[PDB]
Amino acid sequence: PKMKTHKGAKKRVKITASGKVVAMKTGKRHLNWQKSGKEIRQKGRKFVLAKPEAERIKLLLPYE
Amino acid sequence: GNELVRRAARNLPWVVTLAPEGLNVYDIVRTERLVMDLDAWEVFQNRIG
Amino acid sequence: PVYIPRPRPPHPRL
Amino acid sequence: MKLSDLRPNPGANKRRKRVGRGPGSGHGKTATRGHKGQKSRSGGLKDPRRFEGGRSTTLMRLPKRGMQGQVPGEIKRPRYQGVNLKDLARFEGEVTPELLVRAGLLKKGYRLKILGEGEAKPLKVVAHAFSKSALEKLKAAGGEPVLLE
Amino acid sequence: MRVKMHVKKGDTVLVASGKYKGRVGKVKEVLPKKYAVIVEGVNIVKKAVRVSPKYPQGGFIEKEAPLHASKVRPICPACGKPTRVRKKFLENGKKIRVCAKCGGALD
RNA sequence: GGGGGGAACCUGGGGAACUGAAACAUCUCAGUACCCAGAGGAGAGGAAAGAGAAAUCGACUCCCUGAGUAGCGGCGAGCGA
RNA sequence: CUGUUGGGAAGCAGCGCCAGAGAGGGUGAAAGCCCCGUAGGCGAAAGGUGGGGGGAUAGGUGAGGGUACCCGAGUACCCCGUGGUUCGUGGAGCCAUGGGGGAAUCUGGGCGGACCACCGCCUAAGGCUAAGUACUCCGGGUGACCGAUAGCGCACCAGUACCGUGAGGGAAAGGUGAAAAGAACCCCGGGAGGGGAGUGAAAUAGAGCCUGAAACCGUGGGCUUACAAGCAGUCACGGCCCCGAGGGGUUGUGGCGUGCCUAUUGAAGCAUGAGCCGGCGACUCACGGUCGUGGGCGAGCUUAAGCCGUUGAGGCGGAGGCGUAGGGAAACCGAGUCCGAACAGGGCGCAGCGGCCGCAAAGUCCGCGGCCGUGGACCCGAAACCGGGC
RNA sequence: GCUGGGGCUAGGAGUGAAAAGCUAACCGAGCCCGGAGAUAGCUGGUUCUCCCCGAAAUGACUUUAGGGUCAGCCUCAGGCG
RNA sequence: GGAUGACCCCAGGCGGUAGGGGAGCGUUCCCGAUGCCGAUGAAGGCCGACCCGCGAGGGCGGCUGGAGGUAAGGGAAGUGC
RNA sequence: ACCCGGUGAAAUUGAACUGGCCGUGAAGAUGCGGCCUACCCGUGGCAGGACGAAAAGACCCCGUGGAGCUUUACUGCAGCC
Ligand SMILES: [Mg+2]
Ligand SMILES: [Mg+2]
Ligand SMILES: [Mg+2]
Ligand SMILES: [Mg+2]
Ligand SMILES: [Mg+2]
Ligand SMILES: [Mg+2]
Ligand SMILES: [Mg+2]
Ligand SMILES: [Mg+2]
Ligand SMILES: [Mg+2]
Ligand SMILES: [Mg+2]
Ligand SMILES: [Mg+2]
Ligand SMILES: [Mg+2]
Ligand SMILES: [Mg+2]
Ligand SMILES: [Mg+2]
Ligand SMILES: [Mg+2]
Ligand SMILES: [Mg+2]
Ligand SMILES: [Mg+2]
Ligand SMILES: [Mg+2]
Ligand SMILES: [Mg+2]
Ligand SMILES: [Mg+2]
Ligand SMILES: [Mg+2]
Ligand SMILES: [Mg+2]
Ligand SMILES: [Mg+2]
Ligand SMILES: [Mg+2]
Ligand SMILES: [Mg+2]
Ligand SMILES: [Mg+2]
Ligand SMILES: [Mg+2]
Ligand SMILES: [Mg+2]
Ligand SMILES: [Mg+2]
Ligand SMILES: [Mg+2]
Ligand SMILES: [Mg+2]
Ligand SMILES: [Mg+2]
Ligand SMILES: [Mg+2]
Ligand SMILES: [Mg+2]
Ligand SMILES: [Mg+2]
Ligand SMILES: [Mg+2]
Ligand SMILES: [Mg+2]
Ligand SMILES: [Mg+2]
Ligand SMILES: [Mg+2]
Ligand SMILES: [Mg+2]
Ligand SMILES: [Mg+2]
Ligand SMILES: [Mg+2]
Ligand SMILES: [Mg+2]
Ligand SMILES: [Mg+2]
Ligand SMILES: [Mg+2]
Ligand SMILES: [Mg+2]
Ligand SMILES: [Mg+2]
Ligand SMILES: [Mg+2]
Ligand SMILES: [Mg+2]
Ligand SMILES: [Mg+2]
Ligand SMILES: [Mg+2]
Ligand SMILES: [Mg+2]
Ligand SMILES: [Mg+2]
Ligand SMILES: [Mg+2]
Ligand SMILES: [Mg+2]
Ligand SMILES: [Mg+2]
Ligand SMILES: [Mg+2]
Ligand SMILES: [Mg+2]
Ligand SMILES: [Mg+2]
Ligand SMILES: [Mg+2]
Ligand SMILES: [Mg+2]
Ligand SMILES: [Mg+2]
Ligand SMILES: [Mg+2]
Ligand SMILES: [Mg+2]
Ligand SMILES: [Mg+2]
Ligand SMILES: [Mg+2]
Ligand SMILES: [Mg+2]
Ligand SMILES: [Mg+2]
Ligand SMILES: [Mg+2]
Ligand SMILES: [Mg+2]
Ligand SMILES: [Mg+2]
Ligand SMILES: [Mg+2]
Ligand SMILES: [Mg+2]
Ligand SMILES: [Mg+2]
Ligand SMILES: [Mg+2]
Ligand SMILES: [Mg+2]
Ligand SMILES: [Mg+2]
Ligand SMILES: [Mg+2]
Ligand SMILES: [Mg+2]
Ligand SMILES: [Mg+2]
Ligand SMILES: [Mg+2]
Ligand SMILES: [Mg+2]
Ligand SMILES: [Mg+2]
Ligand SMILES: [Mg+2]
Ligand SMILES: [Mg+2]
Ligand SMILES: [Mg+2]
Ligand SMILES: [Mg+2]
Ligand SMILES: [Mg+2]
Ligand SMILES: [Mg+2]
Ligand SMILES: [Mg+2]
Ligand SMILES: [Mg+2]
Ligand SMILES: [Mg+2]
Ligand SMILES: [Mg+2]
Ligand SMILES: [Mg+2]
Ligand SMILES: [Mg+2]
Ligand SMILES: [Mg+2]
Ligand SMILES: [Mg+2]
Ligand SMILES: [Mg+2]
Ligand SMILES: [Mg+2]
Ligand SMILES: [Mg+2]
Ligand SMILES: [Mg+2]
Ligand SMILES: [Mg+2]
Ligand SMILES: [Mg+2]
Ligand SMILES: [Mg+2]
Ligand SMILES: [Mg+2]
Ligand SMILES: [Mg+2]
Ligand SMILES: [Mg+2]
Ligand SMILES: [Mg+2]
Ligand SMILES: [Mg+2]
Ligand SMILES: [Mg+2]
Ligand SMILES: [Mg+2]
Ligand SMILES: [Mg+2]
Ligand SMILES: [Mg+2]
Ligand SMILES: [Mg+2]
Ligand SMILES: [Mg+2]
Ligand SMILES: [Mg+2]
Ligand SMILES: [Mg+2]
Ligand SMILES: [Mg+2]
Ligand SMILES: [Mg+2]
Ligand SMILES: [Mg+2]
Ligand SMILES: [Mg+2]
Ligand SMILES: [Mg+2]
Ligand SMILES: [Mg+2]
Ligand SMILES: [Mg+2]
Ligand SMILES: [Mg+2]
Ligand SMILES: [Mg+2]
Ligand SMILES: [Mg+2]
Ligand SMILES: [Mg+2]
Ligand SMILES: [Mg+2]
Ligand SMILES: [Mg+2]
Ligand SMILES: [Mg+2]
Ligand SMILES: [Mg+2]
Ligand SMILES: [Mg+2]
Ligand SMILES: [Mg+2]
Ligand SMILES: [Mg+2]
Ligand SMILES: [Mg+2]
Ligand SMILES: [Mg+2]
Ligand SMILES: [Mg+2]
Ligand SMILES: [Mg+2]
Ligand SMILES: [Mg+2]
Ligand SMILES: [Mg+2]
Ligand SMILES: [Mg+2]
Ligand SMILES: [Mg+2]
Ligand SMILES: [Mg+2]
Ligand SMILES: [Mg+2]
Ligand SMILES: [Mg+2]
Ligand SMILES: [Mg+2]
Ligand SMILES: [Mg+2]
Ligand SMILES: [Mg+2]
Ligand SMILES: [Mg+2]
Ligand SMILES: [Mg+2]
Ligand SMILES: [Mg+2]
Ligand SMILES: [Mg+2]
Ligand SMILES: [Mg+2]
Ligand SMILES: [Mg+2]
Ligand SMILES: [Mg+2]
Ligand SMILES: [Mg+2]
Ligand SMILES: [Mg+2]
Ligand SMILES: [Mg+2]
Ligand SMILES: [Mg+2]
Ligand SMILES: [Mg+2]
Ligand SMILES: [Mg+2]
Ligand SMILES: [Mg+2]
Ligand SMILES: [Mg+2]
Ligand SMILES: [Mg+2]
Ligand SMILES: [Mg+2]
Ligand SMILES: [Mg+2]
Ligand SMILES: [Mg+2]
Ligand SMILES: [Mg+2]
Ligand SMILES: [Mg+2]
Ligand SMILES: [Mg+2]
Ligand SMILES: [Mg+2]
Ligand SMILES: [Mg+2]
Ligand SMILES: [Mg+2]
Ligand SMILES: [Mg+2]
Ligand SMILES: [Mg+2]
Ligand SMILES: [Mg+2]
Ligand SMILES: [Mg+2]
Ligand SMILES: [Mg+2]
Ligand SMILES: [Mg+2]
Ligand SMILES: [Mg+2]
Ligand SMILES: [Mg+2]
Ligand SMILES: [Mg+2]
Ligand SMILES: [Mg+2]
Ligand SMILES: [Mg+2]
Ligand SMILES: [Mg+2]
Ligand SMILES: [Mg+2]
Ligand SMILES: [Mg+2]
Ligand SMILES: [Mg+2]
Ligand SMILES: [Mg+2]
Ligand SMILES: [Mg+2]
Ligand SMILES: [Mg+2]
Ligand SMILES: [Mg+2]
Ligand SMILES: [Mg+2]
Ligand SMILES: [Mg+2]
Ligand SMILES: [Mg+2]
Ligand SMILES: [Mg+2]
Ligand SMILES: [Mg+2]
Ligand SMILES: [Mg+2]
Ligand SMILES: [Mg+2]
Ligand SMILES: [Mg+2]
Ligand SMILES: [Mg+2]
Ligand SMILES: [Mg+2]
Ligand SMILES: [Mg+2]
Ligand SMILES: [Mg+2]
Ligand SMILES: [Mg+2]
Ligand SMILES: [Mg+2]
Ligand SMILES: [Mg+2]
Ligand SMILES: [Mg+2]
Ligand SMILES: [Mg+2]
Ligand SMILES: [Mg+2]
Ligand SMILES: [Mg+2]
Ligand SMILES: [Mg+2]
Ligand SMILES: [Mg+2]
Ligand SMILES: [Mg+2]
Ligand SMILES: [Mg+2]
Ligand SMILES: [Mg+2]
Ligand SMILES: [Mg+2]
Ligand SMILES: [Mg+2]
Ligand SMILES: [Mg+2]
Ligand SMILES: [Mg+2]
Ligand SMILES: [Mg+2]
Ligand SMILES: [Mg+2]
Ligand SMILES: [Mg+2]
Ligand SMILES: [Mg+2]
Ligand SMILES: [Zn+2]
Repeated sequence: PKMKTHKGAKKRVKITASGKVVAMKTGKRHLNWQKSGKEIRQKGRKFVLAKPEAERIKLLLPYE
Repeated sequence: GNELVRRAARNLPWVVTLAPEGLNVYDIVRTERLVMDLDAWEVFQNRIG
Repeated sequence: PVYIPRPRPPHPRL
Repeated sequence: MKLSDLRPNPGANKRRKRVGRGPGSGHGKTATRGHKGQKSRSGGLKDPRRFEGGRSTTLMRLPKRGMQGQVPGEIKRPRYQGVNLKDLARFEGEVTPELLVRAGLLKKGYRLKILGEGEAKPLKVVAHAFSKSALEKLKAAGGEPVLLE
Repeated sequence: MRVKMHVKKGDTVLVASGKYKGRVGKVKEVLPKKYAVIVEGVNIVKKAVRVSPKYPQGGFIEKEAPLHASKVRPICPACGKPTRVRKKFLENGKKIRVCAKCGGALD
C-alpha cells in the first residue's frame, strides 16, 4: 500500500525549499544553569543536517 | 457510419471494418490503405481538434 | 516409511 | 508504416537484471548479495531509513518544536494563497479568484492574495488581500484593487 | 439431445472421398453414437474368424467397414446428382429433406 | 409455525497467539484466526434528538476523492478518520 | 466440381461459386462452398420468473383563532466501571451501557470536543422500507492461463487405494491405428512366449501398443592390456584398425598434472554436500517511493470512480492530484521572511539559446530500467506459542 | 492378589503406593486441523554466454561483538579540466 | 583517415573473489499471421571428421519420427540447475 | 560358518586405474616430493587404516532462540480479606 509519513520526522524536522533538512539544535532541554549564554544562544538556532542523514530523513516525508 | 456498407465488406479477408467512433492507430497501421466516409472524415477532424 | 528407527545414543564425549 | 516498422527508441525498453542464473552472467550463486548477512536473508534488514544498529537513531535525538495539534484536530481558519502580478500578465479586463482557479494558478478553497513580484498591469483585480508592494504597484499602473470579503 | 445425421438408412449415397471415392450405394446402416454409416459394397475388409460353429474351416470373411458419415452424400432420387440436404416445410406443417441442386424430395 | 442443510458472501454474541516493537509489559498482530447464534438471495443500514460553520447540507448503502490529511501513539513500533 | 501425387487431399493444378456467414471444430494430411457450425433469423402446450407496460385496492390531503390536553421512563440527566471513534486518561466531548441516584412534555429536551454565555442545529428512549453493494455450490462466455512431475488432491471408477482408535492424512495411474482390419490357420511349447502366415501406408504402430532421451544391463566387431604406481586427463611421437600431403578410432612410451561444490586467513585435502540418470526446484507481483531513461505537453501537466460506444474501437468525464512562493511554533507577513529594539548580523528563501517566431526548458503525464518501503517479498528448514476439535 | 465384561476421569488437564511416571510403540505439558508462508541477526542452496572495471576484512556508535547505521575502500551516469 | 559504424590505419589497455556496469544467446507465450514452411515429411529424437559465431548458440546434411511449425521486427514472462 | 542346487536383501556409495617408508602439506596422505617395493583376477579368514558407517555433537560456547521449574525478580489474574 502507499507509504506513511513518519511522524517523529515531521514533528522534528522541516524540508527547505531547495531540499535541505533543518532541525533544532540539541543541548538546551535542561542542565542549563552552568551553561554559557553563548551556548544557550547558539542552540536556539536551527541547523542543517549532514547530507547522509538528511537524505534518510527525506525518505520518511514522501508527501511534503 | 453506414451500417449497410460495413455489413457488405466485413467478410472480405482483406477488409477490416470500423465505425468512425473507433478509428484507432493499431487498425490503421495493421492495414495498407485507408478508406473513409466524408462523414467519417469529419469525425476524424473533430477528434484531433 | 512412517516409522523411523531411533538413532543409537552417541558415545559420551564429556 | 506497417506493424513490422513499429519500434521503440534505443533505451526505451531496457532488459531486466535477472540474478542467480549462472556463472557467466556475473550475477550467479549469491545473486549479488554477498555472503551470510541479515541483509543476504530473505526479509533483509530493518528499515535502513531509520534503524541504526540498536543505538538511539539520529532522528530521535533531535528535539521537537511547535504546535503539533490535539483532538479534535485542525482548526478551520481562512487559508490564503498568493499570486504574483507577473502571473497576471496574461489576462485582460477583470481578474477574480474564480477566474484564476481555471488558469491553474489558485487552488480551490484558498482566499486570493496578490503579491509584489512582477509588473502591475492596468487591470481590475478582485481579491481578498494585497501586499503592501502589490497594492502600491497596482495603483501606480492604473489598475483598480478591489478588496472583497 | 440427438446426433445430427444428414443421411439415413436405406437411401442411396455417394462416397466422396477415401479409397472408395466415387462409389454409389445404399446406406445399409447408420451408427449415430460413432457418427458413421455402413454403405453396401463399400469399405470391405478382411476379418479373421476362429474355427467354430457357424464358421467351420475357419479362415477369413469379408465385412464392410464403417465410413465417417461426413464422407457420404445422398443422391437425389429425381435429378440423379449428389447434393446437400435442404429443409423444406410442407402444407401439413411437417418438414422433409429436399435436394439442393433441383428441388426434389429425398424423404 | 418452528427443528435441519447450504461453497463463499452477511449480521450479531464471544474472541486468541505466534509475530512486530531487532528484548518486553502498555502498544502491535486484530476485533484477525476461530467457536457460537441468526439471515437470506443477498445481509447490514436506512428517513436526522444527523452533520458542523457553510448566515450551510438534507435517509441509507457502495465506489472514487478528500488522505497516509486531521489526529492517535512506551509521540516508540506503528495506528489512522 | 475435375485432374494429379498419395493408404487417404482438404496439399498441388485447371475452371467456378457464396459471403449480414473468411469465429471455431471435424472429416484418412493443409477445406469459406463435405460435416458440425458461424452471420442473420425463428421457437413453448407446461413450469419458473416478471424490477418493465397496464389495471385494481390499501392509503394519502385546507385554513385562521382559542385551549395548554398528548408528543415513547427506571429513559433522559449526574456520578461510578468500561466499550466504540483517529482519540492509549488526555483539556475527553460524542455514541453505547453493567452499578447507584433519578426528571420534565415544547417556557420540554439532546447536540455544535471540558465548562459558561451568546448564536445556531436537531427532536432520544416503538417498528418497517426496495435499488445501487458482497459472494460463487451452480450455467454459460473468454484467455499474450496449464498441457499429465504441469493444471483442482482427482483428465483415469478419487476424497478412492493405503495409513490412523479417532478427528484426520491422502496418492499413483492419460495416448494402438485412418479403420480392429486386434493377427484365421500351421510349427516349437504344459503354459507364457516365440517362429511363419495374414492385416495395415507403417507392426522394434501387436495391445507389457505414438514419439521412445538418460542412467542402467547385454551380444557382436576394431584398437588395447598380465614388471605395472593412478583426480585417470593433457601434450608429443610411434603402432594397429577405419575413412578417402588429410582426417576419425585406439593407446605403447616420454613430459606435465593435488576431483567438483561449499565454507574459510587457508582444502586434494583425513572439513560440508552429492550412488547415478531424468524431470520439479529459489530475486516476483501489487501499491507507494527515489534516481535514471524513451517519449507527450509545458506555467502548466494530468484525470479517478463512473457514463457512452465497441464486442480484442475508442471516446467522454476536471471531482481531485502534482506544480506555479517562501519564511515562521504560530498570529501573520510575503520576494521576502524569522531571531532581534535594530536601518545590525545571521539562518532559510528569491533572479535559457538563437533568428515577435524557432530550438530548449521549470514542471507534469505515460512507458521502461535500478534501488527502497509495506506485504511471505530470493527458496527450503525449526524448537516452540495460540485456537477449536479428536 | 491376579484377571474377563460393562463404565467414568484428559491436555496446563487427568491419573500417579511419586519414577516428572503414564494418558494409543519418543510426554518437564498428547494428537489432529487451523492461525501459518509464525519467527530464524543462523546453516544450506540460488540455473545461459561474452566484455570493461574491480573491493573489504578498518574507524565511530551499537543489550553491540559471526547483526547493523555512517564514514572509508569498488562501480556506473553527468559535470568540471 | 571517411565524415557521426560505412570500413581502414597507427598506438595503448585487456589476472581476478565479493561486487558495479555493458552487450548477447536460448526457452514459453502474443502481434506480424484469413499469411508463409509442411506427408516430395512438422515438432521431438539419434548421428556428423561439415558451415557461421569469441561464446552462449545457429545452420546444413543423413537416420529416426509422423502433424504440426512459424520469419524479418517488436511485445510479455511460471525463462536456462 | 564352508561346498553344491533353489530364492535372494541391506546400510553405504563424488568418481577411482585405491601399495611401503621418510618428508611435505590446513599441523596424522592410496592421491604431493624423493626413494623403496610391486605380474593379472579371486576365495576363506583378521580388524591396524581408509581421520571407516550410523546420528546436521547430548558436552562447551554463541542466539537480545525455545521450553520445564523456583523465588522476599517485574507485572498482572483466579482466589480470599
Ligand atoms: Mg513523534
Ligand atoms: Mg518544523
Ligand atoms: Mg526548554
Ligand atoms: Mg562554568
Ligand atoms: Mg555567558
Ligand atoms: Mg546562562
Ligand atoms: Mg535567545
Ligand atoms: Mg497533499
Ligand atoms: Mg470476418
Ligand atoms: Mg474481414
Ligand atoms: Mg487483414
Ligand atoms: Mg523417513
Ligand atoms: Mg538410522
Ligand atoms: Mg520488459
Ligand atoms: Mg543487463
Ligand atoms: Mg534472461
Ligand atoms: Mg551465468
Ligand atoms: Mg562477480
Ligand atoms: Mg541487494
Ligand atoms: Mg549470503
Ligand atoms: Mg564469508
Ligand atoms: Mg562477507
Ligand atoms: Mg552461502
Ligand atoms: Mg561473515
Ligand atoms: Mg553482508
Ligand atoms: Mg548495508
Ligand atoms: Mg545468500
Ligand atoms: Mg522466510
Ligand atoms: Mg528477517
Ligand atoms: Mg543500548
Ligand atoms: Mg517535546
Ligand atoms: Mg501541523
Ligand atoms: Mg411434427
Ligand atoms: Mg436455516
Ligand atoms: Mg462482533
Ligand atoms: Mg481465552
Ligand atoms: Mg503479544
Ligand atoms: Mg507474521
Ligand atoms: Mg510475545
Ligand atoms: Mg520481538
Ligand atoms: Mg526482534
Ligand atoms: Mg525473547
Ligand atoms: Mg485492536
Ligand atoms: Mg465475527
Ligand atoms: Mg442455520
Ligand atoms: Mg441482488
Ligand atoms: Mg436489502
Ligand atoms: Mg432493519
Ligand atoms: Mg420520524
Ligand atoms: Mg505507555
Ligand atoms: Mg499502531
Ligand atoms: Mg486497531
Ligand atoms: Mg491413388
Ligand atoms: Mg478433390
Ligand atoms: Mg486450385
Ligand atoms: Mg465472425
Ligand atoms: Mg478456421
Ligand atoms: Mg476449420
Ligand atoms: Mg492453405
Ligand atoms: Mg494447420
Ligand atoms: Mg474447415
Ligand atoms: Mg443470434
Ligand atoms: Mg443462431
Ligand atoms: Mg401539557
Ligand atoms: Mg418525540
Ligand atoms: Mg478505547
Ligand atoms: Mg475512551
Ligand atoms: Mg494526552
Ligand atoms: Mg473521547
Ligand atoms: Mg452528555
Ligand atoms: Mg453515553
Ligand atoms: Mg448506566
Ligand atoms: Mg459514563
Ligand atoms: Mg426549545
Ligand atoms: Mg430544557
Ligand atoms: Mg444525548
Ligand atoms: Mg453539552
Ligand atoms: Mg451538533
Ligand atoms: Mg445537529
Ligand atoms: Mg422514529
Ligand atoms: Mg432490509
Ligand atoms: Mg441493498
Ligand atoms: Mg463456472
Ligand atoms: Mg465453465
Ligand atoms: Mg496447445
Ligand atoms: Mg503421468
Ligand atoms: Mg496429475
Ligand atoms: Mg509424457
Ligand atoms: Mg515436467
Ligand atoms: Mg509439466
Ligand atoms: Mg493423479
Ligand atoms: Mg474434478
Ligand atoms: Mg483408483
Ligand atoms: Mg478412504
Ligand atoms: Mg488400521
Ligand atoms: Mg481403518
Ligand atoms: Mg491412437
Ligand atoms: Mg483411438
Ligand atoms: Mg492417417
Ligand atoms: Mg475403438
Ligand atoms: Mg503341441
Ligand atoms: Mg502364443
Ligand atoms: Mg519361437
Ligand atoms: Mg505369433
Ligand atoms: Mg507414403
Ligand atoms: Mg522405430
Ligand atoms: Mg511407430
Ligand atoms: Mg498418432
Ligand atoms: Mg514404443
Ligand atoms: Mg521399449
Ligand atoms: Mg532403445
Ligand atoms: Mg564385448
Ligand atoms: Mg623388475
Ligand atoms: Mg608387457
Ligand atoms: Mg598422480
Ligand atoms: Mg617428444
Ligand atoms: Mg593418421
Ligand atoms: Mg595418435
Ligand atoms: Mg600417459
Ligand atoms: Mg562445477
Ligand atoms: Mg563451515
Ligand atoms: Mg570452519
Ligand atoms: Mg584426495
Ligand atoms: Mg571430502
Ligand atoms: Mg578423501
Ligand atoms: Mg567432520
Ligand atoms: Mg560447518
Ligand atoms: Mg555443502
Ligand atoms: Mg540416499
Ligand atoms: Mg551410474
Ligand atoms: Mg538433474
Ligand atoms: Mg528485485
Ligand atoms: Mg508473484
Ligand atoms: Mg521506478
Ligand atoms: Mg519515469
Ligand atoms: Mg501529453
Ligand atoms: Mg519540448
Ligand atoms: Mg487532461
Ligand atoms: Mg519578537
Ligand atoms: Mg535576511
Ligand atoms: Mg543569504
Ligand atoms: Mg519530460
Ligand atoms: Mg534506493
Ligand atoms: Mg503477505
Ligand atoms: Mg515472497
Ligand atoms: Mg523485494
Ligand atoms: Mg511438540
Ligand atoms: Mg504468549
Ligand atoms: Mg490447544
Ligand atoms: Mg481446549
Ligand atoms: Mg474386577
Ligand atoms: Mg476388570
Ligand atoms: Mg471395557
Ligand atoms: Mg476419576
Ligand atoms: Mg479422561
Ligand atoms: Mg477430550
Ligand atoms: Mg498441553
Ligand atoms: Mg502450553
Ligand atoms: Mg494438574
Ligand atoms: Mg500403582
Ligand atoms: Mg495416536
Ligand atoms: Mg507412549
Ligand atoms: Mg511446553
Ligand atoms: Mg502418545
Ligand atoms: Mg480445524
Ligand atoms: Mg499470522
Ligand atoms: Mg511467512
Ligand atoms: Mg522468536
Ligand atoms: Mg585489472
Ligand atoms: Mg573493525
Ligand atoms: Mg548476531
Ligand atoms: Mg556504506
Ligand atoms: Mg578514491
Ligand atoms: Mg559513488
Ligand atoms: Mg580500456
Ligand atoms: Mg577481467
Ligand atoms: Mg532471445
Ligand atoms: Mg505488435
Ligand atoms: Mg493468426
Ligand atoms: Mg506448399
Ligand atoms: Mg505420404
Ligand atoms: Mg523421411
Ligand atoms: Mg521449436
Ligand atoms: Mg513447441
Ligand atoms: Mg546444431
Ligand atoms: Mg528431424
Ligand atoms: Mg492440425
Ligand atoms: Mg512467433
Ligand atoms: Mg523476437
Ligand atoms: Mg520458477
Ligand atoms: Mg566345489
Ligand atoms: Mg547358494
Ligand atoms: Mg521367490
Ligand atoms: Mg539398496
Ligand atoms: Mg575418477
Ligand atoms: Mg578411474
Ligand atoms: Mg593397480
Ligand atoms: Mg606441523
Ligand atoms: Mg611442518
Ligand atoms: Mg605424513
Ligand atoms: Mg602410493
Ligand atoms: Mg592426484
Ligand atoms: Mg605436484
Ligand atoms: Mg607417494
Ligand atoms: Mg613418487
Ligand atoms: Mg619398501
Ligand atoms: Mg578378502
Ligand atoms: Mg580394518
Ligand atoms: Mg579404523
Ligand atoms: Mg575405527
Ligand atoms: Mg565416523
Ligand atoms: Mg560419514
Ligand atoms: Mg537441521
Ligand atoms: Mg550442530
Ligand atoms: Mg544431534
Ligand atoms: Mg540425553
Ligand atoms: Mg566451547
Ligand atoms: Mg544454549
Ligand atoms: Mg539480552
Ligand atoms: Mg545480540
Ligand atoms: Mg529468550
Ligand atoms: Mg518460557
Ligand atoms: Mg508453554
Ligand atoms: Mg511460555
Ligand atoms: Mg483460602
Ligand atoms: Zn435433385
